[PDB]
Amino acid sequence: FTPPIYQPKFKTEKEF
Amino acid sequence: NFKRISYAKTKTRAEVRGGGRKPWPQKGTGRARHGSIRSPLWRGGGVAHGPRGPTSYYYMLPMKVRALGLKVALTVKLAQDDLHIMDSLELPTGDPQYLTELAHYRRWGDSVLLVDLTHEEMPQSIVEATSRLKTFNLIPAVGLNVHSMLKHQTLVLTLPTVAFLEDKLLWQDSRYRPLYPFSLPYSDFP
Amino acid sequence: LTYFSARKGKRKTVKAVIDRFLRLHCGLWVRRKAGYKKKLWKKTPARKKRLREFVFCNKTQSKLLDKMTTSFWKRRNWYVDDPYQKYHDRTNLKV
Amino acid sequence: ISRKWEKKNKIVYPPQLPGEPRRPAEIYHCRRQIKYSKDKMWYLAKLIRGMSIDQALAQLEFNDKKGAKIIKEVLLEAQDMAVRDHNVEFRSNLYIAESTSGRGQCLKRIRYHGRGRFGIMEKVYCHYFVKLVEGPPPPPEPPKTAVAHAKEYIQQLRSRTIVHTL
Amino acid sequence: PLHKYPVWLWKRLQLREGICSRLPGHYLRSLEEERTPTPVHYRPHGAKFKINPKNGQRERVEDVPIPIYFPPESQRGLWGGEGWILGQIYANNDKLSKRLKKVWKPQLFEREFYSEILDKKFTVTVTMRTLDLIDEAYGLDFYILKTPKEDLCSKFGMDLKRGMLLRLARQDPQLHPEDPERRAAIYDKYKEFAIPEEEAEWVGLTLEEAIEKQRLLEEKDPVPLFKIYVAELIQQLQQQALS
Amino acid sequence: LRNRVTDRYFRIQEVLKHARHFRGRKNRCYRLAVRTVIRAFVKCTKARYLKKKNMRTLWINRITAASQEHGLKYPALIGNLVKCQVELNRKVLADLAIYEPKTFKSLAALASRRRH
Amino acid sequence: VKKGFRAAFRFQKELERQRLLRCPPP
Amino acid sequence: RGHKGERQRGTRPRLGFEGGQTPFYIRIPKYGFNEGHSFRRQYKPLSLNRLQYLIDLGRVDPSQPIDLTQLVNGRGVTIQPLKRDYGVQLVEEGADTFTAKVNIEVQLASELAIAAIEKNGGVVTTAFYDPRSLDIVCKPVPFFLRGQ
Amino acid sequence: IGIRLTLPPPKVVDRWNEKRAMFGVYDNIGILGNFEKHPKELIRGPIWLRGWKGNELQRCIRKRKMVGSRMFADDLHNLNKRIRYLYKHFNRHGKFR
RNA sequence: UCUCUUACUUUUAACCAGUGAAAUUGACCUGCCCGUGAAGAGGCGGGCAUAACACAGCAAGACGAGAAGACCCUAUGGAGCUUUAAUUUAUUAAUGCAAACACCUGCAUUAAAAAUUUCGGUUGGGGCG
RNA sequence: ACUGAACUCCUCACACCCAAUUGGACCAAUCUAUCACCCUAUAGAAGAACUAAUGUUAGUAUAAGUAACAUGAAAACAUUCU
RNA sequence: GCUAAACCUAGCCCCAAACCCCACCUUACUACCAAACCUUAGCCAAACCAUUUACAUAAAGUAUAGGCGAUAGAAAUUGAUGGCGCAAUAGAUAUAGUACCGCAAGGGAAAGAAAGCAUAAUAUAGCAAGGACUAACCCCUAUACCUUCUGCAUAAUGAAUUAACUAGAAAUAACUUUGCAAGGAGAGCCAAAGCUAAGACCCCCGAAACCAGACGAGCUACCUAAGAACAGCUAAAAGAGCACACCCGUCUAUGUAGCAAAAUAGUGGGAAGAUUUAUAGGUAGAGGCGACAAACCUACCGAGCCUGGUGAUAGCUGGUUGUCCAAGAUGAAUCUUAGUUCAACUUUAAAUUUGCCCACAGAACCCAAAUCCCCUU
Ligand SMILES: [Mg+2]
Ligand SMILES: [Mg+2]
Ligand SMILES: [Mg+2]
Ligand SMILES: [Mg+2]
Ligand SMILES: [Mg+2]
Ligand SMILES: [Mg+2]
Ligand SMILES: [Mg+2]
Ligand SMILES: [Mg+2]
Ligand SMILES: [Mg+2]
Ligand SMILES: [Mg+2]
Ligand SMILES: [Mg+2]
Ligand SMILES: [Mg+2]
Ligand SMILES: [Mg+2]
Ligand SMILES: [Mg+2]
Ligand SMILES: [Mg+2]
Ligand SMILES: [Mg+2]
Ligand SMILES: [Mg+2]
Ligand SMILES: [Mg+2]
Ligand SMILES: [Mg+2]
Ligand SMILES: [Mg+2]
Ligand SMILES: [Mg+2]
Ligand SMILES: [Mg+2]
Ligand SMILES: [Mg+2]
Ligand SMILES: [Mg+2]
Ligand SMILES: [Mg+2]
Ligand SMILES: [Mg+2]
Ligand SMILES: [Mg+2]
Ligand SMILES: [Mg+2]
Ligand SMILES: [Mg+2]
Ligand SMILES: [Mg+2]
Ligand SMILES: [Mg+2]
Ligand SMILES: [Mg+2]
Ligand SMILES: [Mg+2]
Ligand SMILES: [Mg+2]
Ligand SMILES: [Mg+2]
Ligand SMILES: [Mg+2]
Repeated sequence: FTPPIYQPKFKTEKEF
Repeated sequence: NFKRISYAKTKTRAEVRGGGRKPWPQKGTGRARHGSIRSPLWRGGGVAHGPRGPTSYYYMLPMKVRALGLKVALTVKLAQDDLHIMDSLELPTGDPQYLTELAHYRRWGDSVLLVDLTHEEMPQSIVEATSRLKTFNLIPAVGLNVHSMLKHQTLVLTLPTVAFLEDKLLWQDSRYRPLYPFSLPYSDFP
Repeated sequence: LTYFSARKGKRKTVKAVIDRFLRLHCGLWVRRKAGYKKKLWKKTPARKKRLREFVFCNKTQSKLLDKMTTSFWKRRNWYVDDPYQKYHDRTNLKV
Repeated sequence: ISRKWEKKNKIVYPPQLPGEPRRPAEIYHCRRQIKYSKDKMWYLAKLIRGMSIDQALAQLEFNDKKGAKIIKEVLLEAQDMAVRDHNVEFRSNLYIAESTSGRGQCLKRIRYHGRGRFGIMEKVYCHYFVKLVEGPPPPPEPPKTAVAHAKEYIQQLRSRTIVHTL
Repeated sequence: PLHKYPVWLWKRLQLREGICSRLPGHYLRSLEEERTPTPVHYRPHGAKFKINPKNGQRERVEDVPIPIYFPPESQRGLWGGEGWILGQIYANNDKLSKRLKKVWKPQLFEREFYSEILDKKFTVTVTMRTLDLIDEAYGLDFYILKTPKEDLCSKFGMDLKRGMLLRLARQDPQLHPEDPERRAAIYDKYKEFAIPEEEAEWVGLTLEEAIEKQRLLEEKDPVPLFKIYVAELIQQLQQQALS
Repeated sequence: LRNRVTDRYFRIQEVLKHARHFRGRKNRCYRLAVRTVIRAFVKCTKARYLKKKNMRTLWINRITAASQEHGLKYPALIGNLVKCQVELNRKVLADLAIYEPKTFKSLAALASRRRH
Repeated sequence: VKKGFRAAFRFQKELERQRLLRCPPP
Repeated sequence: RGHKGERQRGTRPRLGFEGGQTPFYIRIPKYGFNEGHSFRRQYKPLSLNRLQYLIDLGRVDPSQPIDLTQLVNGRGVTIQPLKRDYGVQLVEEGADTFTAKVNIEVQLASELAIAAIEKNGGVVTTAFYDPRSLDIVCKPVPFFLRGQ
Repeated sequence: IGIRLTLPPPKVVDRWNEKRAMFGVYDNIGILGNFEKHPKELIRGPIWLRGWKGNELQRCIRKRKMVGSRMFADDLHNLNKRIRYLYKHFNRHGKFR
């Protein structure tokens, strides 16, 4: 088993 | 180049901040293998072969070769009619405009390298005239060099400077092997 | 060998070479034959004579030794009564 | 970003000579950053291309897609500004010369998947552009008849040369 | 960047600043000066040169001291410069064998010593080397007063040294009271080691102890400015009255 | 970034201009365009042999048609013209077949006569 | 920004050529 | 760099390694060719040819005693005390054409060189110098600047 | 798109400022001044490479030797690591032996 | 469960409206048969077929997609385990000898516990080399 | 018989079809010296060139407008009902 | 015409110089009750590994040391403010040690001023082009690229695509060009034409690991302290029966980027005990804990995690970026056959003089094809 890797939250929380 | 010391330096992957841990395991992730986030392949990683530290470019041509270069420069100026011998650098006035107009009238180049024997004995008038000029540069005899001789279109020498240069440059011919640095005492060397 | 020492940054000499080979200044390397002191009782006189001889090295062997030693070992040495003084130079060598 | 569509309304042509056909009026309008996929908007834009303003409004009023209401608002605004500012005499004398959808500036959001894995959602935005040209809608291109189509064939036959020779 | 000074000179620079600067000169010199301790755990070379048998040439020889570890218990005792040897050995004393960590420890004894200058008996953990050194010095007091700080290598030893030196400097009558003849005899016997009391006060003090001593010496509750201004006003009024 | 390439735009354009008439992403994406442009240039080079090969085949076909119009076969025509020392080549013979039918008729008659 | 002037000037020349082709002067 | 293997990887073995076979420079027995080399005394040769040449060109004055200092000052010989040079050895080469009357001090002298020197009416003496004295003699001015 | 769309601001170089005008003066201080001063003494730069040149490994060894005691802690650690790495590279890697 | 499956309901489904991913992806203008070929062809040879496009199904092929799969072999690559593999006893436990007059230091010997390190090559499928 | 190559001939021109490796002639862009002062020249330098590392970062595609997700009903929007 | 493209200073790099109110150790930021010091190891090199290696100049890589081997290596003595830097994927990680991730140690950002589509879907046939053509297609020719291989369209590897970034660092000895020349060199060094100076030449990413020092027992294993829960029926003081809560996880189906990095539905085992469970505390990495399953110790435990040594090492895989021309192809040893060294071959430059082909003559007794050798040519 290989653990999942989470991408940094800032990338997907951006707003205009 | 011999005076050159380039201060360009980059960080190798060792010196870039962080990058200790393996970003993700070898296997199973489906991603490329990596060992640190600061390897050259990564954005923000180290530079694989960059400029490394302050680097000197120092090297010495044989002093005979350098003296020969001075001689060749002098011969070239004389042969190309860019060399002018003055009895002295004394000027009627310390006004730079007088010096520029004199050069223009005598059809000297846009740039003139005036040479006088020693720093202390240089006439005050010429010192004042050349202190305010950019293309008329006044140097002592000990400062003469190929680079400035070439940079300046015309070379102005005084008679004492000519004698001094002849002596110093001809001495390189007809000298022994150095037994020790010429700064040390010799039987006949000032 | 060490191309750049950690203390001086210089090239080092492989002292195993110095303990085994003589360099003649011209560029030749002299050596003893291997086994010249081993089990002589079972070697024929001709073989012993061949083994007791000082022998030159190949061009490639000489090049290897030159690489493995530094320029100090490749200088002119004016020793008092060097047995190899005459051999230090070549004579009548065409190419 | 680009905002050339807005500028297209500000170009002033030289006054026309009396012995010159009356230049039809042209009104460019746009709505930017619509919360709608440009791919879905494209169908509405294509639907109303080349139709009269009234016909386009009628078609959009009875369309179930969300983009239809937005396009209708844009068309009504375009009609209003055509009358007020572009010297269009009749409101209805306008046809959709150009209507297209463009990509907008989108936002990235995370979609959580089932095993600690995820996807990147795109909060998609679209632009919508219209050009309204004054005059009746140009007639639809007539289907080519057998006569014309055989005429084309015979022209191709006559065009034949003796290739690779003197 | 680069530091203006080498990092190894930072302690000396600090000594030249602050209270450490106000410390007395003789104590600062005692700290600064460093002398190699007497060889204890190694046999020193006889001479500075030696004919090495391999090539028969005269080669310089140096005495490189063995690092000695002194556990804090030694500071409470008198080990005659002896300590722990924390080193390594080759199993069976052949370099081609395994290399093993080895600690050599001194044999420590508990002994009672009488100090003439202090007129006190001390029970001190000691080594046979220390006993031999005491014998060579002809007594504990002589050993303490002769052996320098480096050779003594004991905070207790240096405290004994300071006590004895202070006793000698003050000629303290507390040494055998009501026996002035005996006290004079002792002081005469140990006369050669006497030093000024101002110096005997700072013998064997660590840097922190010296700093605390200096701070205590130079701590003064600030004088109220009332007193200073009254003195100034009286002085000025005296000058005005005179003029 | 002491030295950075500043011409990459023009280096890319040099290749892309040759791919602008391709299909799909081969005319836009340099990675794909460059491979196809190299293939296009290699084909262009190798096609100079096939052009000459096909022209002669075309000439032979046309000469065969023209000679069959007169009862000759191409081998007979060519061989008999050679034997009569007429050194007209196949390009010229095809041109004559197309544009000078009476001259080609004369040559075919000459070839048949020589044959007989 | 990349230091240099020649690439920028080349691009300006290409832009000028394209402009002349698209809107050739009368 | 080639294709794969240690040579493309940049990790080929050290110089003199022969792939595991006992290397040539190790399979040859040790012999005392250079034993004590750094303690052997070395004497720079001074042929009578060279001496006559120097005298003829006036770089060595025969009217005064000729010692190692005069030879070095005339640049007739280069002494390297640091390289275990113990001085100058006279060499018979050029004896048959030596015609100079000279008082020369050297460290070694061949019998024939002595014969030539003496036949021309001169005197030759072999004088020893320890490394320190030799350094001072060869380069006196630096020594005088040492202030000792 | 890796091309700037505007010409960069003009770069004006004064070929006759004092530095350029007097460049090279006293490069012959020795041969024209009785060798009192060597030209390398005219070199202004790091103390450990004034009048000296070497590859990176030699430069790092010299830097550590001459100013190593004055270096900051992490700079000195980086220098020691660099010397170790360069030793390994120059003495164990390479096409030639 | 099956012979032997059927009917209905819900979910799913499909259409409409809203919102909107993931693996994947050299480019693809992406047919069938036989033959060939790095030995299994959409792409090569010979034949056959062949306007262009959605939508829904299927899972025969794309040696289909997922983890530099599973299994096997190699590396003077690791690591674990066991020992009558090799090397040690630093450390403890015993003793002995000195050393201090129970405790402790040094030196030996024997153990316990461990520690470090290695696993030559060529051949051999039903062996015992 | 003819057809049939990059063989050969013909008109013109020629350094212009191997892996690893090796020799050589040029050279983009950048900086420096000195020029030019227009967008270059002669030189000195160097983080000096990317169709390829399950390369790094960013953008945008494909799969795909697909998989998937969501609001019990009416109403006076008070409320009632299931 | 959309998305976008671009920009220049925010700062940074390398040198030089200079030596730089109140609250808070209790659960930190809470007004106020009776004790420090102690060899680094190991990776790595030795092609394993075990001793060993691996934490001014000149003398000199010399003396010395060394499984005398890899390699290590003196001293006597000598005396010594600037930028051919970066310019927002660069330069500091830095707008910030912030956001965010982690229990913790710890890790640690981003950013400011073309591609993809649409205008305009599509036409028989096919690496998508080329030769062409009046003409887009129709005709004819044409088995993507890279890498790895004896040999790849290969149904072997890699690649969706664009932009940016991303990989040859140096000595010994040569050769070339200068200088001077039996001397050269700005002490030391070399010298039987040498010496001095310059020019040219030695990559990137990737393990599993090992060791040092921290951090972890809010999960889980076990334990300590003091708590709590266990309906109903049957039975009577039960490691009792049935069976709720509760705990578990037998079997089946579903799910398999899922509701879920182990779930759902049903079914099932225990359910007053060796039970379950809240709270706080303890045991720590060659260690703990273990009703031994190599189980568990913060989702990936045959030995945790983080930082450092560390740019570990990799004879192994992958990658290695302008143009053009030229020469260029199949034995020995080796813990060695996935490698290397020598040879052979190969390339360059140089010297001078024979080289290949080659008939006649010639080359063995024992018991065929050919080959070797060389006058001529
Ligand atoms: Mg690091
Ligand atoms: Mg950085
Ligand atoms: Mg989750
Ligand atoms: Mg490769
Ligand atoms: Mg190989
Ligand atoms: Mg829908
Ligand atoms: Mg088939
Ligand atoms: Mg296929
Ligand atoms: Mg379908
Ligand atoms: Mg595999
Ligand atoms: Mg032909
Ligand atoms: Mg040909
Ligand atoms: Mg680069
Ligand atoms: Mg690119
Ligand atoms: Mg890539
Ligand atoms: Mg879509
Ligand atoms: Mg689908
Ligand atoms: Mg659905
Ligand atoms: Mg090893
Ligand atoms: Mg010294
Ligand atoms: Mg940054
Ligand atoms: Mg575009
Ligand atoms: Mg493939
Ligand atoms: Mg493979
Ligand atoms: Mg792929
Ligand atoms: Mg707990
Ligand atoms: Mg109950
Ligand atoms: Mg029960
Ligand atoms: Mg249990
Ligand atoms: Mg078991
Ligand atoms: Mg098991
Ligand atoms: Mg874990
Ligand atoms: Mg590596
Ligand atoms: Mg060729
Ligand atoms: Mg072996
Ligand atoms: Mg191998």
